[PDB]
Amino acid sequence: SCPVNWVEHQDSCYWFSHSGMSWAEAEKYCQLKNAHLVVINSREEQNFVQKYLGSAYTWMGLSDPEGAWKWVDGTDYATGFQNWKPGQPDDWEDCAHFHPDGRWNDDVCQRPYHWVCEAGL
Ligand SMILES: [Ca+2]
Repeated sequence: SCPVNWVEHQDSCYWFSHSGMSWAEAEKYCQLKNAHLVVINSREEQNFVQKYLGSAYTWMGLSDPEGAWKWVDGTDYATGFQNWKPGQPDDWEDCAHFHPDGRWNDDVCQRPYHWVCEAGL
């Protein structure tokens, strides 16, 4: 089972913020909750996470520190699930966020966007 205010799907617990923070501060917040910024491993996981998104741009655990996209937990990016908006990312420090429709885009990591934490059960 998951902590109160988190939602369960398969082997993960998810928490959706109601306020915004820079990408790195969001990652620190999730780490302190024994979690990480969400890593989208599959279409099924994408579909679950996206229905809880609000209208705010929302960080995921994907960033481009040295001209290579990397998931925060070391999940392989190039062979992994991707759900970019068409033509995106077009400017690749850069961090990935969800649009309200669940598709991904990039912006600078300082923006105070909402975020999602993901933890084990
Ligand atoms: Ca995941």
